[PDB]
Amino acid sequence: EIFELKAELNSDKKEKKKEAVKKVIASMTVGKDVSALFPDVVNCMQTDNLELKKLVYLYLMNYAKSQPDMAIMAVNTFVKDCEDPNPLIRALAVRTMGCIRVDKITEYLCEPLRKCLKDEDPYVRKTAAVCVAKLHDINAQLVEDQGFLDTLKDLISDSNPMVVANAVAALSEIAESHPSSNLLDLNPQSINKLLTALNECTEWGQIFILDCLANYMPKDDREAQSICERVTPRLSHANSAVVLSAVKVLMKFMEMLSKDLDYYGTLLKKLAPPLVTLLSAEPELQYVALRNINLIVQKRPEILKHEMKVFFVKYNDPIYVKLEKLDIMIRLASQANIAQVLAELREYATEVDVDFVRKAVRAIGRCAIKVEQSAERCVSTLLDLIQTKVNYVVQEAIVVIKDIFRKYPNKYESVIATLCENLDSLDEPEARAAMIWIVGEYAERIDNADELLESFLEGFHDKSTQVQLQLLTAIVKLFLKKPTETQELVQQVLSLATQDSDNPDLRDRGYIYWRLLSTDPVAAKEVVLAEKPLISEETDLIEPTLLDELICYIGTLASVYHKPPSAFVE
Amino acid sequence: EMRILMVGLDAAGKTTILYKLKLGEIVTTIPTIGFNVETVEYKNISFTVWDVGGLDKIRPLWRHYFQNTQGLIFVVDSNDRERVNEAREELMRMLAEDELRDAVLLVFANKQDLPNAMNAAEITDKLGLHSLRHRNWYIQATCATSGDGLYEGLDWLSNQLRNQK
Amino acid sequence: SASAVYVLDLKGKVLICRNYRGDVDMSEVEHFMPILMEKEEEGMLSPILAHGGVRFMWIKHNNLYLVATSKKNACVSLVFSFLYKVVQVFSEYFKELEEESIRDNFVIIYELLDELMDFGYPQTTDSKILQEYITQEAPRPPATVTNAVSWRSEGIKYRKNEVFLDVIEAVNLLVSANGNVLRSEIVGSIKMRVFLSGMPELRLGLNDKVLFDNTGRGKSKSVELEDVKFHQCVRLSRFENDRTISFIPPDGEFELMSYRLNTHVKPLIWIESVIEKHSHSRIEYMVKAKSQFKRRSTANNVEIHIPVPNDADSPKFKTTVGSVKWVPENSEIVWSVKSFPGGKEYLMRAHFGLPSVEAEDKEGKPPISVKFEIPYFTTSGIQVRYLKIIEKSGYQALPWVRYITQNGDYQLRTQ
Amino acid sequence: KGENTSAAHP
Amino acid sequence: PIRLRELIRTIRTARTQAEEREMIQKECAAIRSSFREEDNTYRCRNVAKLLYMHMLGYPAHFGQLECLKLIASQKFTDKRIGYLGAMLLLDERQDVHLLMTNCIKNDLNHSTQFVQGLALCTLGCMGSSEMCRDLAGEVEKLLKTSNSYLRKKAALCAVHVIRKVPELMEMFLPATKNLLNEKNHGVLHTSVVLLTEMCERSPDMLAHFRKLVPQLVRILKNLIMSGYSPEHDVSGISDPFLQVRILRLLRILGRNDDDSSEAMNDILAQVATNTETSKNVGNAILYETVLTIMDIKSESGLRVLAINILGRFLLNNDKNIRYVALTSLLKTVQTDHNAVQRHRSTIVDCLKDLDVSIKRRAMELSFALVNGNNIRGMMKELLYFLDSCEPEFKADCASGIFLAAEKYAPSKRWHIDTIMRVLTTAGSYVRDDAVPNLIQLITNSVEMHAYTVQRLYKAILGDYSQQPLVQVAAWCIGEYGDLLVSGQCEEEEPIQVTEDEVLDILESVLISNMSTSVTRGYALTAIMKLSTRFTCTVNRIKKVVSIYGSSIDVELQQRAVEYNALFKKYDHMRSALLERMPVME
Amino acid sequence: MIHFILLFSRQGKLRLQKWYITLPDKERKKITREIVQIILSRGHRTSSFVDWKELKLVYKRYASLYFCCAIENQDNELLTLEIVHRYVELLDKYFGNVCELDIIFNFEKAYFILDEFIIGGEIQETSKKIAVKAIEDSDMLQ
Ligand SMILES: Nc1nc2c(ncn2[C@@H]2O[C@H](COP(=O)(O)OP(=O)(O)OP(=O)(O)O)[C@@H](O)[C@H]2O)c(=O)[nH]1
Ligand SMILES: [Mg+2]
Repeated sequence: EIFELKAELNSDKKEKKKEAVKKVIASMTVGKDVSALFPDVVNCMQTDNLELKKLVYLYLMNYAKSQPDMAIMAVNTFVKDCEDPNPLIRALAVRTMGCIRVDKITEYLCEPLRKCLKDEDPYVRKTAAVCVAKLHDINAQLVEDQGFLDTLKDLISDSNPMVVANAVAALSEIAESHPSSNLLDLNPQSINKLLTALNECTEWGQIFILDCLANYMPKDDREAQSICERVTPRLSHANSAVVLSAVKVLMKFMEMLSKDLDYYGTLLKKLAPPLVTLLSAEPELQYVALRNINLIVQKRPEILKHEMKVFFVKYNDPIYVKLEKLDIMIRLASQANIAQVLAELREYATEVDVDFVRKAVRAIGRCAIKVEQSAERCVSTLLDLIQTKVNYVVQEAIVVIKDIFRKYPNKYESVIATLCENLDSLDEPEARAAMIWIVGEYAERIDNADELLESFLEGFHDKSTQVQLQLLTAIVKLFLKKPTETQELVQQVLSLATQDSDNPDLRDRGYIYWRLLSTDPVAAKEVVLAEKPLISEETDLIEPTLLDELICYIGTLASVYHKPPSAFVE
Repeated sequence: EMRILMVGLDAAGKTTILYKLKLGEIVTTIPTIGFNVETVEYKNISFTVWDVGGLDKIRPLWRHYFQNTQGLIFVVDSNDRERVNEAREELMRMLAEDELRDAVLLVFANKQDLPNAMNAAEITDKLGLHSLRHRNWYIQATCATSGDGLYEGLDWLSNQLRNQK
Repeated sequence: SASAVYVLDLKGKVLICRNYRGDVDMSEVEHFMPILMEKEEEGMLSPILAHGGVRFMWIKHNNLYLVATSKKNACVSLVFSFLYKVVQVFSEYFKELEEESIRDNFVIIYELLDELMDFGYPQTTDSKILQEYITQEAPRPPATVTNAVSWRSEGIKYRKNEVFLDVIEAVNLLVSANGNVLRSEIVGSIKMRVFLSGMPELRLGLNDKVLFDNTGRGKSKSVELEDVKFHQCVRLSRFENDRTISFIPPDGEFELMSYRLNTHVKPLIWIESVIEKHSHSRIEYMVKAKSQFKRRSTANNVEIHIPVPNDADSPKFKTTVGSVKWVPENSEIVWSVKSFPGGKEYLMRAHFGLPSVEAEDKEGKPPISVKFEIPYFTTSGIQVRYLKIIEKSGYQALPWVRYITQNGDYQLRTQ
Repeated sequence: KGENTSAAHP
Repeated sequence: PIRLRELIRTIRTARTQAEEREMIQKECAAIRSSFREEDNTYRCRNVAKLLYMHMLGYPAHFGQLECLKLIASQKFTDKRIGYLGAMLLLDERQDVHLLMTNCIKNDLNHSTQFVQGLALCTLGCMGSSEMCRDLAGEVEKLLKTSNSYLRKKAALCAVHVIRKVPELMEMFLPATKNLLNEKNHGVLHTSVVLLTEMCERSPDMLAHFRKLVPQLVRILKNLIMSGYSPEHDVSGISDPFLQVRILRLLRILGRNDDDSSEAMNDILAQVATNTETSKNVGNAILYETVLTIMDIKSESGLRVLAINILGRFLLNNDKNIRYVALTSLLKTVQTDHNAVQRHRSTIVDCLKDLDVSIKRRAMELSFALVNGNNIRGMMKELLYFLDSCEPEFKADCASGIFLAAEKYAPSKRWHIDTIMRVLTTAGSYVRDDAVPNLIQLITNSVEMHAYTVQRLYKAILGDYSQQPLVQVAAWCIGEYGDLLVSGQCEEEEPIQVTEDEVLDILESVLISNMSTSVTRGYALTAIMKLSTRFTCTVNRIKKVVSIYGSSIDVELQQRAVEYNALFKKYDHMRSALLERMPVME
Repeated sequence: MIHFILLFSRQGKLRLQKWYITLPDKERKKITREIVQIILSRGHRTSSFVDWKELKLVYKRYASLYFCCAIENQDNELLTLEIVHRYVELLDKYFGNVCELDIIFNFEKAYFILDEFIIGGEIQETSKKIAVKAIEDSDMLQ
């Protein structure tokens, strides 16, 4: 079958070899193994057709690795096609030469690339600038040997800022691939040249020349303000990617501004309406935008501490946006916006997405932890959500009201009078044991605390380690609170824990509780009934040493993941 | 699934025992000028039977089944001592083919109701079945109206077809 | 910084593939749809999937997955915005974007993907300038490809010279079930259709509050532009200086400015409704629709959607003005009023049934979304003041404008 | 297509 | 009211499920508004389209009223589609299926055997135990008849009502007597399945049913000596389905009897020779034969031939027969433990098979193959296999090594050596239930804890992400630090036990989030243990307890408070209650 | 005891489900999607046996449409393959050169061949003639 195609290829008519190579790239389109037809479409490459050679370059790109030995038959044709009156075919051959990653080929590919660097047309110059980074990705030290770094710096020193912007993109790539040996930071005069290059180059070039600014730090108050005054109009651009990198460099450079000067507050108040406006983008950018907002409101919480109405989710929003808007509402929940946030989260447990409702109940809990003012309104709202008696809603609300009781155990003693009836056939062990802590911890305003645990002590030996250990602690606490009624209960739970159970920490805490009860049970009023301190909660603010490293990465995969970059790259 | 012939000299009873294998009957059968074909589902191996008659004009016509041919049955007529020589010459004419080498030989000693019929040993002597290189052969005493020896031949043929326990 | 740009079908095989750096192997795209179903069924559906050290940035078309793979720390919004620009350019080229366009027009699309990106770097992503040297019907590349002004090529000439302005309002609204407004913002977007000759320059005049405060005329009617995000063509340094919208226009249809502001004016169409949810019998939608705006504008072709129970049956609609089609395919109704004037109230009474047996799972309560469209009306009151055509030749173009009030996500929450 | 094939091939 | 196949073509003309659900809900609302008109003519195709929606998985819960109405119809096709919808949309937990009782009962009294066939069909497929108690008086009545189309359905419906109500099987004992000469092999197949079920349920029924052993011996001999049948016949056997069922009833009967096991002796000796290992069916016959031999108390001379059969079944290149031979030797583990042990190289050779199931069965077969002699050489290749496993095999293998080592350990030193090697090479793949088992056996050890805990500390210094490893190690340190750190109350000549990194390794487990917080429970328990086991470096772990008093976990906060009160207030009670924990079994 | 009968295509589309154990519809979708994921992700020299969740599962590839059952893990395993092969011959004899579209368009007849061949999980007719004759007689009633 392929011999017929090679016979069409080995003819001399243009329309035959043209349909032949179109059938080749159509087989390659669905992914047929047309690698065997390599060294004969190599011969049918040097054509006067410009539409045909793009297909051939596509084949050579898709099969450079496939034939590492047969690929030597193209270098003369590349150095010929880089000597053409048409700059489209020259830049086409240059961007073909860069993507071909064969180390046997790229030795002879230095000097025509050097010539196309020194071409007149900016199209082939900005192609060859990216091809320098292509070759540095192939062989970095061959680029260092040829001295293409200085020519890359000379295309920084070029006019017509698209060549300059591709040079800055290539330099950011190569200096990223550097060990920062001979770091290519600029004097501020070339940086002001890039500022003159800013209002002229492409909106993609306006991203990469803002990416060089992630590697430079200004030294003065007037220098930083002077460059940021023209960094500032980039926030009013339609593409969110120019705005995001401008936000990145402004977050980088606002640590140089004098806060006592009125330019810093000018930067603050002019930054927040673009950050609110970026939420109206198309939602795959809104995911990274919400992660970067979380990166900013941890860095500067004063920016969006008055814009709560825009972080309300909508019905059309997907899960990866609705779950992150909850986290931003956590990071921005304050004293005055309590009613809208709590009624908003009240309308979030009414959804069919189970994990969204679980995250919403955890958001109400983190609201009750973060502020002490509306902890009571969180308690009332969560009890009214318990009044729904939806199973996973209760399985989250028990743990959440528990963690409210762990931080603030003070004035919540009439709340547990309802919580005794909370669908006692609850199944999930993370909230069964949570309810065991709620009972035994608050076993002085709960009068029927013994007889409810009789259900919890029946199927005792196969629940968990956590649930059995919470029972083992809560019964000792209950019996210390009432020694009369649960006299048999503490003895039978010590008999179930010590003797027959082989759960090792449950055994150890059982023998400890039994030796405490036998040694001095009155001393448990000071030992296990010791005054618990205020529990240091898990504050999820990212380390400012790591956060300033993540100021330097906004718009990256590390910006999304809220990780250092080396934690996930390979 | 496998194919098989029923050839030989005419009036030997091979179509009589063919419809004895197909239906269990001894039907009125003319001396067969054309051919016959039936199929017998025996031991879940469909023995696809292709009778070709034994008239003088149709003996050279045997080659136009001999393309894509797997087995063979050579039904002899025991009672014809004078025509068993020309049946032997017909057999060795059929066995002198480069194409007929996968066809295992199956000799049906037919009309084993008469005392003038030979045994399954004298027919082997008169044919010389022992000098048959590349020929898995087996002689079998068969009778039409009883049906004895037929399913023994089908048993040995089914042993020849499959190569399993 | 993606090493390989991919487009998959809805099953997961390659519609079209385009590698750039070799950092992502070509066989690693086969894991995408299993990872898609693996993360999707656990609620971890994200635009970034991962297979060990290989990432999967993706946006989703109706039939197409624009998979963008990277291995190192790629610049992410770079990648996603380039995916959106590829979608926009291919929609300009192929007005329907399906597998018939991929598997049959494969002559041009590989050339397009080679031109738009090299080494993972977007270089020239405008549609109209790319038309001029990439055709399916080749000369040197234009200098506008290499120009600083890379959105308007010289040599464009028309007989008449017309500039069409489209001021399109979009009222965003999220009214709670109690009946108060949680968020009343307006995202406004001006789209222009410019048919001029040569290299013109346009200065847009608007009734800005900030610009009139710079002038001293901030006591008349004006618009409070809380934020504006412009096109690339607008010289944004001059707008930062003195609120000046200075731009060489692109040729043809383009969106100039996408502004956003907050508006404490009452909503345009108020939807009050009561729902008598009886067990296993029926439901009732005594919905009323009043208009709070002036008695001179008429809302064209509204579609007031009320989400209904999924297994409802025998639909009944005692309406007053406007037709209803019950849409059970989306589980909703469409109460369509073609001519909806201002200051009027039109009642609709719906009545359904309900099966006697309950369902295994719940259904959810989606808010009410209507689809109004009002011409010759801006709720913000924003008005274009002037548009000065600047040309070395010098002529009189025709700046025409119409005012359109539409919706964005006009949501009102249900009981 | 690949659907018009009979299963057992009798 | 479109046809069923029209909706089939409508859904097959959908590409995207986001559009296919729209096409579902269009015709679904059509069916719903059709059911509001109470139409009994198109109700067949409306319920059929609704069942086509349920088959792909679309909401069809509402259309069960009309399924009951199709059962409450009078035409044959309406009842047919109604019983189809009853078997598909209704089950035990549907809560509305109790209304089928009267309708199936009248259709068990329907004149047609096919409508009674459907009333037996739906009741046998999904008849609830409450419906079994309401219909089994009429199930046996259709067993009190003799219609061979109905007896085969009534027998397996009796199997179903035993399956749902096993205390109702006593009324089918007088109904099953001496119908065991029925010539219809389908009725005979259902009767042998019923006898296999009845013999499976109650031993009181065995004595009534081990009497009719020679009757079914004659039946099986008649079926084996049956050379050919036109129907019932795949691969030259007259009804091998009924042959396997009779051999299975022979397998469960006589398994502890001697008279009946020798009453079935000669037919087993025949069918071990009158089978055929060529196609799948005769290998099935012969494997059920060898199962019947190895499960009854047979002659061991039968078992000589049967182990010869299974040695042939190991030799067969069919992966079917390799699975069968592994399942075979997995069945005859305790029965003939000697002759299976000489298949050991083949059992180990089946570990390198390219199938998950064959590796699993050969792994469990090497596990059950362990005796008090093969513990040395086999465990080396078994742990080599665990090192060369896949993450799905690691839990089962990590459990099976422990279970075969807890029985047949030749040396308690080498026992703990194999256990520690598994705890290194498995890590986070062994089940946490085996962790108190390992704890219980190493505290059943009494003479070697130096060699235990020194090697524990030598291994766990490199790793703590192996979670059950440190689940073991924290309790090991907390109980035997005195044997770990030995005679080192102050600073001496440098021995590798250092009593400052001994606490710091547990503290580093504590600070690291690679901790399931019962890691932290075990670790704080070890910290409170080692205040009396160690007098070397104290009042530094009290610092850890006092700074740990505000941790975020609930029980760990309780644990830190209840420790810190003892470490600051009742130091005289700490050493009083820190005796080692006693040994249970 | 056969606990379930499943018939799923190569693409994963469910063509016939059957439950001889009454487990609810969410569990039906969970178990069905799991089994579809397991069998489609296994090679062609893997004995057609899976030990999945206390079940020696019996599946078989006859075409792109895959067939699946699970006998109780105390019984013989090859006879379940013979059951599926006998039911293949039943569909071939009642339908006639049984296509996929014969199973697609006329699925309810395949359900009824299953009903007249197996109730409760066990074989109720071992004849390959009496069962198809009886379903043609019930069709003759119509
Ligand atoms: N008595 C008796 N006659 C037999 C027996 N077998 C064959 N014959 C006779 O042989 C005759 C042969 O009939 P056919 O079956 O047509 O002979 P053939 O071998 O097929 O010869 P063609 O039809 O020409 O191919 C029959 O009519 C019988 O009379 C036998 O076992 N006993
Ligand atoms: Mg004849």
